[PDB]
Amino acid sequence: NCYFPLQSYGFQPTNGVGYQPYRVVVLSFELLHAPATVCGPKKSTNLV
Amino acid sequence: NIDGYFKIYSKHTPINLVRDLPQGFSALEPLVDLPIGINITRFQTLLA
Ligand SMILES: *[C@@H]1O[C@H](CO)[C@@H](O)[C@H](O)[C@H]1NC(C)=O
Repeated sequence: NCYFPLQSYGFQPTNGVGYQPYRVVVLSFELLHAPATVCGPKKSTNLV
Repeated sequence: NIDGYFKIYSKHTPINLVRDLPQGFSALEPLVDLPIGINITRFQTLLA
């Protein structure tokens, strides 16, 4: 009943859809408590 | 230092002046603005 806490993933190309590996990114962010230092692109168009 | 923005204004002029601050009029143009957010209350100047 001693157990090592980690285990490795058997990622093989023969795994079924599900047991195959998936890469993940979580874009986490905390909002509106400091001066803005990231924004989406403020799109622009031709001068007439 | 306003709402997290540290703002610098400045000017240069040539003089021929012995030991005083010269009587005259000047308008300081803004040179940089820094979104640093830090509180300031104290300061020093660094000399050669
Ligand atoms: C700046 O100072 C004010 C008052 O002393 C305080 O309420 C605020 O939390 C301070 N901010 C930081 C980042 O230290």
